[PDB]
Amino acid sequence: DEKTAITKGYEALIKRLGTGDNDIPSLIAKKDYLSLYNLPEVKLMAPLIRPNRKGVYSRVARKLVSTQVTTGHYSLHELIKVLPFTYFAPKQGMFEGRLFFSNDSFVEPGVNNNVFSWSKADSSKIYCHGIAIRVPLVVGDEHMDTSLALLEGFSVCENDPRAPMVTRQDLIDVGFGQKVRLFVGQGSVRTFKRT
Amino acid sequence: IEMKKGKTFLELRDESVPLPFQTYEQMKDYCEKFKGNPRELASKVSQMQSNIKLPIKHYEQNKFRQIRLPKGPMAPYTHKFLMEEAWMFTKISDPERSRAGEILIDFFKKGNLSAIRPKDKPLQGKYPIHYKNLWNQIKAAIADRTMVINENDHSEFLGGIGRASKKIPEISLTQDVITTEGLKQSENKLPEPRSFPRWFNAEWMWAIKDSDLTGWVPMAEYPPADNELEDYAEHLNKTMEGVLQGTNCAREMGKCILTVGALMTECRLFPGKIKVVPIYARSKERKSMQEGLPVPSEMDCLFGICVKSKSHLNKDDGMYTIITFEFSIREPNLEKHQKYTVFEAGHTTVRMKKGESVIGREVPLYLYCRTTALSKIKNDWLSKARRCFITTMDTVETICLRESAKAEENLVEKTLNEKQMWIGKKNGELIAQPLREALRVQLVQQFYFCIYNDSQLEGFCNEQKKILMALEGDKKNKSSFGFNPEGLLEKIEECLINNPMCLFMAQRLNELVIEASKRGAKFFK
Amino acid sequence: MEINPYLMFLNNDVTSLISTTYPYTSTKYTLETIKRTYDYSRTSVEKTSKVFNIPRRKFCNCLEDKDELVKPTGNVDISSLLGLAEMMEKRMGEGFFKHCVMEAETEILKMHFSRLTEGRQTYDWTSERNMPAATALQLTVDAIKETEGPFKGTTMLEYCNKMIEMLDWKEIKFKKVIDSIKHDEFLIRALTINTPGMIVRPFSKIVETVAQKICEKLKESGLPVGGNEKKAKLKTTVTSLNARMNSDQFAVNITGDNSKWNECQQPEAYLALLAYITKDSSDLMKDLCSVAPVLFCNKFVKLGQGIRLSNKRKTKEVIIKAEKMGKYKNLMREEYKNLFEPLEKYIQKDVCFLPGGMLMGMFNMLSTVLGVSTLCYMDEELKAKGCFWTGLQSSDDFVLFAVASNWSNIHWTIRRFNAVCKLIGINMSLEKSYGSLPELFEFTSMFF
Repeated sequence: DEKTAITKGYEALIKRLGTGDNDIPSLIAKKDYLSLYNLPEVKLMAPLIRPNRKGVYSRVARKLVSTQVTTGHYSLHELIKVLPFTYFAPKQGMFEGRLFFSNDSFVEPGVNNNVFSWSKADSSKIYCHGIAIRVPLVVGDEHMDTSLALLEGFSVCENDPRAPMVTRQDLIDVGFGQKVRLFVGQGSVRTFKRT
Repeated sequence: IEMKKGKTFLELRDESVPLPFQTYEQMKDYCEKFKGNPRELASKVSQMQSNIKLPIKHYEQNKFRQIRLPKGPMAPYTHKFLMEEAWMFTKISDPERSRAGEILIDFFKKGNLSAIRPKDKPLQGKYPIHYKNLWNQIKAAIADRTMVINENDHSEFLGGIGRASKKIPEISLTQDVITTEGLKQSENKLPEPRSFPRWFNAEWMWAIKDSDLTGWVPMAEYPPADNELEDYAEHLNKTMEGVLQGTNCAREMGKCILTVGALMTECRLFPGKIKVVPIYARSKERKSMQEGLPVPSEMDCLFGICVKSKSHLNKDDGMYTIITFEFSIREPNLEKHQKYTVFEAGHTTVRMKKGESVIGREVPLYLYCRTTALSKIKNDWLSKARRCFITTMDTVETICLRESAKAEENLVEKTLNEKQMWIGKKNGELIAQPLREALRVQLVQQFYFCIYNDSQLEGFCNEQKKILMALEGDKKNKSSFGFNPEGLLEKIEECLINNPMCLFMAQRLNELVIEASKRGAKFFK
Repeated sequence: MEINPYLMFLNNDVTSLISTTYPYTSTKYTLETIKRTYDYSRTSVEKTSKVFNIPRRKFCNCLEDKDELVKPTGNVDISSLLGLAEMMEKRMGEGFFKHCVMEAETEILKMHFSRLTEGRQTYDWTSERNMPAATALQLTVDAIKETEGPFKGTTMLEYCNKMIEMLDWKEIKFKKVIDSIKHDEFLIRALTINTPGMIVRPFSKIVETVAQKICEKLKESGLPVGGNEKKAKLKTTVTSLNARMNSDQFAVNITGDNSKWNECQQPEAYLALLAYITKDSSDLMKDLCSVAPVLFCNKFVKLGQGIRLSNKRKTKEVIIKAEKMGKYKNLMREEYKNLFEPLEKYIQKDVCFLPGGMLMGMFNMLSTVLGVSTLCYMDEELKAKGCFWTGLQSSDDFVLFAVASNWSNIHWTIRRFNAVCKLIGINMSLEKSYGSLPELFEFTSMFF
C-alpha cells in the first residue's frame, strides 16, 4: 500500500543514519547538504510525490534543508520528514504549507500528524501511522533546535502580541527586521523574524 | 381512622350527579349492584349502528387528488439573514481579539467599511432615510470605539411602525368618550396567502454546492476508545463531518450561531440600550487554488451589521426588534426582495486565481437594509442548528445498520459509494446520485425545517405522513382504506399560507404522486 | 434541475426515511374551547347550583339530538360502562380490582405529602399566577400558619383532611403587599384553573397511581413504559393473534387517533367507575377516590387577557379585562359576540364555571383503562359471525386489529366498534385514522 511504501521509505531514511561515515550525521557535521539531495532512498520515494506540485515541494524542501544545515541548528525529525521531496528541479510557484503526497494525503512541516508524528521527550520513538520506531542513535540537543524547520527564510523569536497577523501570501513583502505573528497550526500562533 | 367529612363537599357530591339520580346514595346503590344484560346492550349498539352512516372507501375506486395551492403574488424572502445573496469581507483571525466589538473595530480600521457611503435614491425601498441615517450613526459610533448609540430617534421609529400609541384607563371611560373617539374592537388581521416560490430551487441547489472555505461550524472532541464499535462510530462521524463542513449551508449555520450568541449576550448585558452587533463567522480551512485539497487558514467573514433595539423581556413574551444591514453583489428582484430596501454602496473587489498569482477585479456592491423582529425562543431555537447533522446521521445509521445486518458484514463504504438515490428531475428524467450527494439534500431539508419552523409547517408535516404511508402501502399491494380523505386534503390546504417551504414541499408532493401514479393506483392525475 | 426530496421513498422503505419529514425534539381560544365542551355534550338539561346559585348544565345519561351523531358526543352511559368493566374483571379475575386498589392504598399510606412538590407546574390560589408546585405549596402552608396555625401532619392524609377543613373555613389569611378572603372566594380560587392548583393535586395523584397499578397487569397498556417493552408487547400481540385465528380468517389493522380526547371525558363517569371498583373495599378508599371527580365536576376556568379597543387610525388603544367584556358587548364583533352571550350565564366574576370536561393532561392512565375496557368487549352476535377485535390504546392514540373471514363483515365489525366507542363519549377521528393489512400500522411514532 502507498502508506506502507512511505513507512518503509522512512525506515530506510532512519537506518541510513547508521552512526557512521557516509551517513546523515557525518554529512551534517561536514555541512554538505547537496549530497543529501541525491541519496538512493529519496530516489525510491520520489514516485510517491504528486507530479503537479513536485517542483514547488522540491524547492521548499531544498531551501529548508539548506537553511537548517547552514546554521548547524537543525532537527532530525523535520529533516527526515521533508527529505523525500528534494530529488527534482525546483520550480517557482505558490506554496500553501501542505506537501501533498500522490495518495491525496498530506505532511505539513512543523506539525505532528498521523502519517509522521514527533513528540517532545520521545525523540527515539518516531510515530509513523501510530507505530513507534526506535532511532539507531541518541540525541538530547541536536533536535531541540527546530526554529528553522518551520518556514524557509524566517526564525522564531520571543512572543509578541503587538505584531500583526499575516498569511503565507504576504510573507514575501515583509520588511527586514520586522516581527510577524502567524499561525503554526490549529490555534497555535508563533511570531517570526526574517533571516 | 377516617376522612372526616365536611358539608360543602358532600353537598356538591349530592348535587353533581347523573340525571335519574339526585343523591350519591341512589347512584352508589345502582352502581354496586349493576348486573349484565348483554341483550339490551346489543339492541342499543345495533340501534346506534343503524342511525350512523360510517363511510369506508378503499382509495382505489375513489383515489386522492392533486392539491390546489393558493393564488396570488409569490412568497417573498423571510429568513433574518440572506442565504446565497451575501458578500462577505474577510480578515485573518486573532485569538486575542475573538470578539464582536474587536472584530468590527479591526475591520473598520483598514477603512473598507468606512469607505461605504450609501446613495440617497433606493432601488426598491419604503423608508430609505432612516436606514441611511442609522448607517451613518453606526459608522460614527464605531469610530468612537464604543458600540453604543446615544441618540434614539431612528431605531425607535423603525421599531414602532408596527404598534405605538397611548392608553386610556377604563375608569376614565364613559359613553360620551366612546361615542367621541368612535372606539371599536381591534380587528384582527390575517396573513395574506401567497403563491409558489420559484426561487427555493436555486437556493437549494446553491446549498448543495461546496464553498471555497470550510470549517465554519465548531464541534466537540472525541473521547478515547476501548473496542471496535466506538472506533467505527468515530470513523463514520469523522467522515460525515469532513464531507459536510464544506457546504454552503454550514456557512449560514455558523453565521446564525455566532450572530445570535452575540445578540443574546448583548441583550442580557445591556438591556434598554441601542447596541451594534456584527453578522460575522469564523472559518478554519480553505481549498487551495492550485488544487482542491484543503489547506488550513483561519479567517473571519463579515456579512453585515445588525442593530438591536430596546430589549427588556417584558412585552410580547420578551419579543425584541433588530435591524439588518447586509452586503450583496447581486441586483435584487422585486418579487423576492419585498421586505428588503436596497442601496448601491459604491464598489468592491473580487479576488480570483490567475495561474500562480491571485488577482482582483472590481465590481459594484449593494446594501440590503431590513427591519425585523426576534424573540428569546427563536434565539434559543436557531442558535442550535447542529441538531440537524445528528438527525441526518440517523438516516445514515439506518442504511448502515439494515444492510450490515442483511448481509452480516461491513457495507458502509460500499453503500456510501454505490447506493444510488433519486434526487429530482432533470430534462424530464429522474436524476440519481450516490448517498454522498444525497446527504446534502437531507441536511438542507433539516436546516430549512428549522429556519421556517412554525405552526403551518408543523401541521403540514404531521398531516403528510398519512399520504406517504398510504402510498407506501400501495407500493406493496395493500388495500389502503380511509374514511374521509377529502377533509384531510382540505386540512392540508388550510395549513398552506405564507411559508415558502410548505408551498414548495406540497408542489413536490403533487409531482411525486403524479410520477408514482405510473406505478401506483391510489392517486388522480 | 428541480430538487425533489421525496423521490428516495420509491426504491426504499418509508419507515427508515420518515424521520426526515419531522423536526427534532388568549381569551378567544379558551372561549371556543369551553363553548365546544358545552356543545359536544349534546343535551339541554340545566340544574341550578345551590351553593352559589349558578346554573349547571348536567350532561350524563341523557342522550338528545341524535342527528349528526358523527360529530363528537361526550354524553356518557353508565350501564354499558359498568358492563364492560365487569367483562374486564371476569377476564382478568375477580379480586383483581380489589388487589390493585389495596396495593395502591398501602403504597399511599407510607407516602409523605411532600411528594406534591414534584410537578411540572401549578396555579397559585393566593397570587393567582403559575409557578412550580413547591412555591405555591409553601405559600399555602405559610398562609395556613398565619391564619390558624401550622400543619404538623407530615403525611398525605392529614394534608387532604386539612384541605377539607379549609373547605369549611369562612375566613383565610395570607401574606401580601397581608390580606384575607372569605369562604366563597377561597373555594373559587381553590377550584380555579389557568391555561391546576394544589388542593386537588393529591387526589388526582392517587387516582393516577391507582389507574397505573391497574394498567400494569393489562397486556394492552403501553402508557406506563415505552420502547423495548413496547416492541415486546407488539410482538407478543402479533404472535397471539396469529396463533388465535384460523387459516380461513384474515385480520386487518387500524391506526386510530381519538379526536377531542380532553373535551369529551367527564369525571362523573370516572366517579361511577371508581365506585364500582372500590365497591368491595375499605370505605376509606371508597370516599377518597370520590374526591377528585367531584372536584373536577366544578371547575372555574380563568379567561385570558382581556380584549382591547382602538379608534380608526389606531392612535388610541384601550386595555380591559375579561370580567368587563359583558359591559361592552355591544362593540365587539359578531363572531366574538355569538361566542360570548350563551356563556354569560356560567360566568361569575372573571372565570367560567365549567361543570365538566377534562382539559388537564390528567387521568390519562384512567382513560387508558377505559379504552382497554372498550377493547375487551365480546358477545355472541360476533361469535356467531366469526369475527372479533383486539388492540392497544394510548391516551388519545390507539391501534386496532380486527378479525373476520370476509371483506364485508369487517365493515360491520368496524361500525359496531365505532358505535360502542361513541356510547361512552370516546369518539374517533376520520382524517387522521387509517387502516390496512396487518403488516403496516403506527403507534407513538413507532412505524411498524
